[PDB]
Amino acid sequence: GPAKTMEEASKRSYQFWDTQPVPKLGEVVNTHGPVEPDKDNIRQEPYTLPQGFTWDALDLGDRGVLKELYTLLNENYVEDDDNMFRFDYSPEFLLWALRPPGWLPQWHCGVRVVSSRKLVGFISAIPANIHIYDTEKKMVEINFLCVHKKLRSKRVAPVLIREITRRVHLEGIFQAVYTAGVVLPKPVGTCRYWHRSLNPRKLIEVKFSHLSRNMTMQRTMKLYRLPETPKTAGLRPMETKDIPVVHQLLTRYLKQFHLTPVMSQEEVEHWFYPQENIIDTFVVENANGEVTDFLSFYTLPSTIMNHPTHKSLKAAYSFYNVHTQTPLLDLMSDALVLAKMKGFDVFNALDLMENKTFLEKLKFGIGDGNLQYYLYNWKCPSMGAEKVGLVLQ
Amino acid sequence: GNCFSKPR
Ligand SMILES: CC(C)(COP(=O)(O)OP(=O)(O)OC[C@H]1O[C@@H](n2cnc3c(N)ncnc32)[C@H](O)[C@@H]1OP(=O)(O)O)[C@@H](O)C(=O)NCCC(=O)NCCS
Ligand SMILES: *C(=O)CCCCCCCCCCCCC
Ligand SMILES: [Cl-]
Ligand SMILES: [Mg+2]
Repeated sequence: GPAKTMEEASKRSYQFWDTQPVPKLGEVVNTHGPVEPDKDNIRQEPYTLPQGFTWDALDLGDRGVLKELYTLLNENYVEDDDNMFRFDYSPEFLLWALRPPGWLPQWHCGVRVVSSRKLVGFISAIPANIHIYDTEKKMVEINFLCVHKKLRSKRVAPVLIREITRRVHLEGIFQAVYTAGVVLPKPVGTCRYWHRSLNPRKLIEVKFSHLSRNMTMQRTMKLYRLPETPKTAGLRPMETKDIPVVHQLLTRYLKQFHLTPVMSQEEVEHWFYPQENIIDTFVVENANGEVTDFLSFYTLPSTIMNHPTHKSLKAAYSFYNVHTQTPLLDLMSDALVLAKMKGFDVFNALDLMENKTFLEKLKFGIGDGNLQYYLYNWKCPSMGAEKVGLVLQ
Repeated sequence: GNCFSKPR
């Protein structure tokens, strides 16, 4: 029984989360710091799984194991509210998201059926330095918590969470950041997804979007039409020579927000250097040869379930967008043009950072999904979406 | 995990 709204959450018992070092939903936080001290001895044994299931760390450099994980998520990972769409993270995207600098094999935590070896559960941690108000902490980012549909409501997700917690504790890390579509104890920030149609005909045909209150299809196509080429002078894809300045621009830009990553130059290379069908980054190189702005978005398609003709939606997700000379509105306008050029059906963006300054103007429509942001074992006051400066995959 | 949203 997961809770999507805060109303349905207030009427919920959290048997598992009540046992965890996170604030309760009711309380308001007036302080900053760990919920509980660091542990100086850690459980050495993996947590017990139900009979017939076993832990297995997944070597994602093995193409067959990576494909098993692709399939687990492709068939059992997050769906929309109406069970019409499901994320379809590609194998090569999963490698990008799960092997950033400092990744550890034991943090790719799989569950298998003992007899068949079928992969039926997964959770992941990756290291990340996180800036939270006035504190910088080494943390992990938790992602890809997935339980096979046939294994659900058997309390496997709490075991996955305790096991990854244990394995992260063994490396001396006691805080984590993560997001969820559901409300849990206790969001540090609530962000709302917005959507910018790029191929409205397809979106309406697959019932991803619907025709607005008093609008025809022909009108909808004209409303969402875009230029063929971006307009910003000197926009071009990011190259290796840009890694330092992109790191510099990002670091300085993120200082205005209250929850942000702190990336090394190697992490900037990993997260932004373009990879086709995974991550796109375009820089603005001005008339003096200086990079002054950049935009980026990652590729995350979805499966269209039970549909005879259209099988997939290609979605771009706004990543980090840094402006110092080009107006953010123009940057995001060129982002839409580039996504359209690259075959995307929709461009998604959260209402975090300064995104509210362009969402409505660029004809984004509000979504039905909130993205809650959470910290494990860290108390701090909650913040508005515009102070959240962290984007995950 | 991420959240799958669609236009309200
Ligand atoms: C999310 C998922 C792993 C939960 O597993 P489940 O079998 O349905 O639920 P379980 O019986 O194992 O245990 C329920 C506990 O896990 C909690 N829980 C449910 N979803 C959670 C989530 N995304 N993150 C953390 N905890 C979650 C529940 O709140 C509950 O704890 P509680 O007693 O404190 O309320 C599973 O539904 C799934 O794989 N869904 C598709 C992919 C997905 O949603 N991944 C997580 C994205 S945030
Ligand atoms: C999406 O897949 C995120 C799901 C997050 C599940 C809860 C993770 C809680 C923190 C566990 C790690 C703690 C490390 C000290
Ligand atoms: Cl791996
Ligand atoms: Mg990183």
